Amino acid sequence: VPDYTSIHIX
Amino acid sequence: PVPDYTSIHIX
Amino acid sequence: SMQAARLAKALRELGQTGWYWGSMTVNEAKEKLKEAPEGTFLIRDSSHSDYLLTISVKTSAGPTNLRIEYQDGKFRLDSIICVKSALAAFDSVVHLIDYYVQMCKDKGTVHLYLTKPLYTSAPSLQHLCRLTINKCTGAIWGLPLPTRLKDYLEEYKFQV
Amino acid sequence: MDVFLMIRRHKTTIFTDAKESSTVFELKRIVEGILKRPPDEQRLYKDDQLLDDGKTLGECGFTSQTARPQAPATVGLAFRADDTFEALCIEPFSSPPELPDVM
Amino acid sequence: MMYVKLISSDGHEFIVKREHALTSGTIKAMLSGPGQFAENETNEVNFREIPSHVLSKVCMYFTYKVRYTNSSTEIPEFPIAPEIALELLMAANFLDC
Ligand SMILES: [Co+2]
Repeated sequence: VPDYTSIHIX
Repeated sequence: PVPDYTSIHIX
Repeated sequence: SMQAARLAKALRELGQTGWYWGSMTVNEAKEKLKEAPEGTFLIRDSSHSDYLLTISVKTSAGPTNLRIEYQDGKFRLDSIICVKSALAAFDSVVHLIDYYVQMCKDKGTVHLYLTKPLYTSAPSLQHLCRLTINKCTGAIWGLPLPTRLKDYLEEYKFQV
Repeated sequence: MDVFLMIRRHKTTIFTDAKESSTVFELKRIVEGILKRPPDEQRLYKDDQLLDDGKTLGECGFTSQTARPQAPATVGLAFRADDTFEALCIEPFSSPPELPDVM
Repeated sequence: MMYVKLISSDGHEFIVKREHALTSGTIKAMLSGPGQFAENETNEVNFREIPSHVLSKVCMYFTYKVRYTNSSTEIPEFPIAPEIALELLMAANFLDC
């Protein structure tokens, strides 16, 4: 369901 | 290598 | 409901997953996730004073740890910069993980990826069946099951 | 190094495990401890292939990759009736219903 | 008694390690429960409402559960076909496993 969004992990 | 602890940043 | 009950519920859910590891150090998580596929994850206790739980996850660049904030009755991933409307937050910590696993079914600085749990123990056959059913359908109240088992399925809606 | 097996004959299924490096003959001795028939009254099969007593299970195709606890490999079993062996016969398990609509 | 026999509704006989069958709370209460000391005790459990395709999958679960309990080995998925999940849920619930 949730629209994919790129997630950086810093 | 990635740090042991990280936090997110939605880009 | 009140917050203590909603948090009790979320922690009982976490205890059903089979992938909550309790007390587990950074190095132990790293050894367990070293050779795992990218996106393999588990939840463990945080050794930090301000956090209950931490996700350990195999990334692009190796295993890492993201603490889980619990604020205003909801769990959310630790973030370095945020906009309140943009950061996913849930009553249930398993809901939070499940949300990101569903999101990540679609695919320099490392990207977060979450796919499959690393089990500390084998869940019950009942719970494994519940997972499979949840992956097959969101609508369980029409299934040919006695209502006692429809209630059982309703106690844990997630696909992980 | 362990292989996980379903040894099947007629309406009998034995769930057991053995070392990949252990032999067909030793598996017959396991069967002997359970069904009370000696190895020379037993033939073991992988699918339709008769398994020779001296081969290891891995050499028959039962490997840790192909014979897992959650998905054991099937070994067929035939007993000797008096002078001649029965034909291998394994009764199939029952069948689930058709999947419901919302499946 | 290293092995116990579990018999399905359609009469298939599954011979499985006793320790493995104790994975089922229902079977454990039946075997490691009360009784009469001087009497013969059948080493077989009949299930009138669990058919063999379900009971065989249950026995696989027993093997899986025992292998991956108190083990350092990484735990692999236990595959469950959608076509069997409803019956398997009902049997697992009846069996308390
Ligand atoms: Co990027």
